[PDB]
Parts: sequence; structure tokens; C-alpha cells
Amino acid sequence: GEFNGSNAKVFREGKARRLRRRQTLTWPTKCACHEKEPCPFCLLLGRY
RNA sequence: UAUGUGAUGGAACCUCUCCGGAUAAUUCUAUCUCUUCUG
Ligand SMILES: [Zn+2]
Repeated sequence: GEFNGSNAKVFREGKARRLRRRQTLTWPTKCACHEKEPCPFCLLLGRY
């Protein structure tokens, strides 16, 4: 996935913003995942 | 009743300090009671 960037505001009427503070895990990359046919993890996340 | 590519809040002991204490022989004698009718 990506797990970066984003524009979370933790509210619709305030800036504040919501961000991570811990470490994100990794796994080796296999197959092709893109906009047309996202992998199940990206489909759940909806990063595209 | 959220709004979405990002939430270690299991991420914090109502904790700390303070003699239910102090004083006292289970002992012992003076009355009580008010209206009587000329005396
Ligand atoms: Zn993917």
C-alpha cells in the first residue's frame, strides 16, 4: 500500500489533522496492483 | 452519529502523611406530705 500523504482532518469544521505515530509493517511485493485491478488490500483501503 | 491513502490513549496506582485516645472506687440514711375552722 501507501500509508502516506493523505489530508485527514479528524473533523469537518476544524483543521487539527490525524496522523500515525507508530511503525507500519512490510511484506514482499508480488504480482501487479494498479488502478484498473487493485489488490484486495488496496480495494479495502481505497487508496486509488 | 462518523467520512476514507496515516488513531502506541492497554500511553497515567487517587496516590502520599495520622495510637478511637483521654477523665470517672458500682457506690449508699433523713423524712415524705398541705389545708385546719371561730374553739
Ligand atoms: Zn495493492
